[PDB]
Amino acid sequence: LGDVAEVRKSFNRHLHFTLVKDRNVATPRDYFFALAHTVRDHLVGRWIRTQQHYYERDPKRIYYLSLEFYMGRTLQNTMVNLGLQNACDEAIYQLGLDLEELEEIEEDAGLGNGGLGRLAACFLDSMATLGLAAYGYGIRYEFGIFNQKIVNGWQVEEADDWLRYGNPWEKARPEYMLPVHFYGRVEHTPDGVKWLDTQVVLAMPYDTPVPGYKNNTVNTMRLWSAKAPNDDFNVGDYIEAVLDRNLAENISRVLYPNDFEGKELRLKQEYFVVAATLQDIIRRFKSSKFGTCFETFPDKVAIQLNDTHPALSIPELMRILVDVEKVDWDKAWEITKKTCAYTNHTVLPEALERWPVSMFEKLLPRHLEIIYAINQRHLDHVAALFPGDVDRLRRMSVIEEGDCKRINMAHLCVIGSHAVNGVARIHSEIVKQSVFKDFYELEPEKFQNKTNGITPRRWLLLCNPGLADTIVEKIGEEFLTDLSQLKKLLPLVSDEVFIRDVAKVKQENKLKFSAFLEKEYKVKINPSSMFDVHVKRIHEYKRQLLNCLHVVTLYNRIKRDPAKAFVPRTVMIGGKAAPGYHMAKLIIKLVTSIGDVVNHDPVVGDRLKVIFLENYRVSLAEKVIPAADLSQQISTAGTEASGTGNMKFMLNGALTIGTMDGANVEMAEEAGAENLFIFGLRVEDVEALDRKGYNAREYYDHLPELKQAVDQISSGFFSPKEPDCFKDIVNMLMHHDRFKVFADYEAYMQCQAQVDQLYRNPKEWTKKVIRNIACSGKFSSDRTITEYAREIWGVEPSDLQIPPPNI
Amino acid sequence: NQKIVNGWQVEEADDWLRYGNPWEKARPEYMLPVHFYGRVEHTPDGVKWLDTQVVLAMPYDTPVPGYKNNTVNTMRLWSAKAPNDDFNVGDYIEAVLDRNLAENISRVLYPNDFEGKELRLKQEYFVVAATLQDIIRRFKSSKFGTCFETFPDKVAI
Amino acid sequence: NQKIVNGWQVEEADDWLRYGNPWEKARPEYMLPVHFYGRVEHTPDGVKWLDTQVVLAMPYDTPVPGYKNNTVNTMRLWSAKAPNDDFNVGDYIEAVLDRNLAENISRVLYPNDFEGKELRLKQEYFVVAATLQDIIRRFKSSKFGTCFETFPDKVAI
Ligand SMILES: *Cc1c(COP(=O)(O)O)cnc(C)c1O
Repeated sequence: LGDVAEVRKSFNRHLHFTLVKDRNVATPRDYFFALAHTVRDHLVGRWIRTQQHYYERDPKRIYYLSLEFYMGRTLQNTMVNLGLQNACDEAIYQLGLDLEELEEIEEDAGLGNGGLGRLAACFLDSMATLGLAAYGYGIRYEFGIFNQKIVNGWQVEEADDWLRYGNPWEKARPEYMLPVHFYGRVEHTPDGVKWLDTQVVLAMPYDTPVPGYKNNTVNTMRLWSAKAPNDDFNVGDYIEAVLDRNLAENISRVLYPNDFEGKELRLKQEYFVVAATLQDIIRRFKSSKFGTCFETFPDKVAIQLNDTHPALSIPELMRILVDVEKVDWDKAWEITKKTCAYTNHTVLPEALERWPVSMFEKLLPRHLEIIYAINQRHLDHVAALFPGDVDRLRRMSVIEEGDCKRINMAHLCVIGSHAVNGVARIHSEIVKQSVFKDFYELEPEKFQNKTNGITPRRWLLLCNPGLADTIVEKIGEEFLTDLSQLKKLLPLVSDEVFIRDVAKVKQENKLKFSAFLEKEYKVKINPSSMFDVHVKRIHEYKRQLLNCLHVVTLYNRIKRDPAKAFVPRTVMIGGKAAPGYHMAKLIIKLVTSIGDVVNHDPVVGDRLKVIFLENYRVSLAEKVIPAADLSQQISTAGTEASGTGNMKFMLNGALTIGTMDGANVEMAEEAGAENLFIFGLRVEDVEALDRKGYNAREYYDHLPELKQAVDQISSGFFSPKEPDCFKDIVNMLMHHDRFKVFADYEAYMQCQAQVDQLYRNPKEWTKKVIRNIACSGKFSSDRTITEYAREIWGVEPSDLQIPPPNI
Repeated sequence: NQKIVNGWQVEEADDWLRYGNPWEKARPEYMLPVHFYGRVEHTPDGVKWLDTQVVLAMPYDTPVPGYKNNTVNTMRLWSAKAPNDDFNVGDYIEAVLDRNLAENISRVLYPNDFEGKELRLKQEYFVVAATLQDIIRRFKSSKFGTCFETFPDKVAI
Repeated sequence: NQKIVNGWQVEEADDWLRYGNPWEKARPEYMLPVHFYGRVEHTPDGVKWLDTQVVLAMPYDTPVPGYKNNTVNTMRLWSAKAPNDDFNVGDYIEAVLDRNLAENISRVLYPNDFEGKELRLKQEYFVVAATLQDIIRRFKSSKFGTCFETFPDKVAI
């Protein structure tokens, strides 16, 4: 190949001219950078051409606004979307280096946190693959959230210094910087409303390429860094300036800060992305090749609000249009509603974001005025349609009364958007009928569903090339951009060759992940054991404790009859606890405490191993998901909207043990519920238990295997040196357990036995797996994005065709 | 001071010393130092606590009268004050803040502030150190005063 | 930058790095610590300088080309940066100020600020300590390296 020679020549060129190093002084990190630059150069040609193409053809632009972008690592994705993986592997080998070693030096982008952020990243990959003129907008968080470390079995938060050595992917655009205004006061003058005496924070943009899979599109993620404007002063004025500089820069410091007016910092962050972004969208709109003029704005601009975090987009668009662009209020409002769309990710109305009005009086006095005007006009309309309905007016109002007046940002999003969607079929029904019941009665057509999805490139082609090839051999390459083509795998459940091939891939993946496990955690991993994986946020509603009780029950069962034939398990539990969440940190400690007992018991041996997977991130998900046999998706029914981890396990050859909630429902409906290990209380059963009243004591008293497990946890069997360590866990499970852990224990145990009986038969296990994989095509973010594009954005995929670039 | 506004509790500041307290007598002459931070050094002449920040404990005495007897006892309450005074811009701000953090030791009861827990610990030590130095000073300043063997017979804490 | 406004000199800030310097290469990997303040302790294992504040010296290298020869030498210029990271309200403000006072070591040439004289001394030490640690590191990291006896033959300052 001439390709292998080009990468080799480009790597050395970057090493000498970009890094200003030679092979004697270079570190592995320098080698990662040299390669990352080599690979980025292949994107640049397409990136320039793509932006030249959108300027020429002026397509409708999609703006995806999120406070989270859980991007992971970029080197591998970039290499695969450009087809250069094989050429780089060989070039790096010939250079005396190891591609996978270099891949491990890259930092996980500290730009996301959980589901909401990964959803944004999958979306961006799909929008680029579908040829949409899409731009991701967010904050360039300098220190991510935190890297989880486990010290003495407890979680410790370490700072995520991911930009320490620089990010090779991003380009700084200091020339496209915009001012963000805070505080000040508002004056009504004859020339229009003026927002005066404001503090100014500068928004500095950094652009990152978002490549399309096997097309020529390379889109942009534009992330803003907070910087103070520089400069008279007395001693006090000098200290005021240094502090304002620091408070400016900590807007883009960490994701979801705590600090207790660190809530004011969250509001500042929200406005900082909104104002930065909207000024950029408008500037792009009026700077079009060949440009009263704002009437075409809803035809050239869609703004998607990923949760209520970017909710200020509504009154800020109203502000720029009316106070700067001199557009008439009514016209600006009809423009606002048509440009904005809102996606909700939560169930029950109390999770929805609220801000005190007093906080708005101080930080954003002009936006408060606009919000008040939007609300009044909205309630006049409601009063016209439903005369004398006084309680309807209070329910539908964006401003709520209580111990202080508050602004319901969700209500503001509903009123200022043309479309409102939930993230799964039943969640979207709850969004309609319960969360925004009154809004649904007034405008049913506004409310929609956009079932979540995952990208088939990262969550298959990247993390599981072995499985990807085995599917490619049988049904060709077209499924990678049209994942519903995996249904052609259905007849292959009879094929003895395919079954032994899918099983071989899984075991290869299991062996590669065992090697990571033994090296890092120092536990002897059984290769023939079943990989039982539960990876998500440590939270009571997610019920890692339910999984803990199962593990203790199994430990006790091996101890009672050590001669008995037992299905071997490697139980992996991972996830980050919120720093101030006392119960979740107790739970992490329980898992490691259980593991200490289980993994060091000589009677137990190679039958049961328990590991807490430290620092669950995007990059680690890509190692563990392809190696999983069983996926635990065991949240209490009625708590989960969707879930995307569910989808990742289904595509990578794992069977699912779960409740009938969130994504599991649509996964059952796609593959048939018999191919999934559904158990426990149904949404309606949970409600019926609340009518009876949950008495967890009755369960503990009349379930012997559970009583033994809880007593061990309580008495200090898993914590000999500090026997009251889990007192608050036990106290919660018996008296305050809102998530009904005991109520689902029996059903969960019985269900795990059915899992054990299926794993005992390798062929029928893998047959059920093939049925899962073949019916997962629906859960492609391509499908989700095509849905958003046609039913919300009014754009057609592949209507823009970027041609091969010029160097 | 609790206020009820629109049926809810509002916390208003208790400015009870605004106009002065007629009952109490300031004893600035019986002030004692309270030490914080620093480091500890084991020397041949005994253990030494060095490089400490110092907060001053200023005593105010209030009479506690006995019912139909002639006894009037003392309540001795300590106010936190920073010692006064070279400096660069940063050293000046450090001093102003330490002055404020000193004085907020005796600002409010059970403060919240989340290292306002550190402020509770400071408050606890401030009363302990102030008081114990005063108890000892009183003990050795007795009319006609190895010598500490009688301490448990002359002092109950 | 001198500006003449109404016939008088006005001092305008020289924002020369605003858009970046294309000539220089950042070497964050060759950063060295600079120590300030602290105290000194004579121990049996030698003199120790303890409880110091640390400012980081980040090197930036600029090429210095020879005329019609193949030599391109180095100008190595140090930027002051504070080390990053528990804290109460006062400790937080102390940290933000020390961060600012660290970074203003490499802000302007010949600053005025009147303990801006202390800032000049800090600047002087910052270049000295940064540089001498770099000179020594280069000396002992030579291809094939009591050992300091050749130092005056391999080093002129
Ligand atoms: C896909 C993914 C998630 C989402 O998991 P859910 O529990 O399904 O919300 C979270 N974290 C990481 C690292 C992921 O890759």
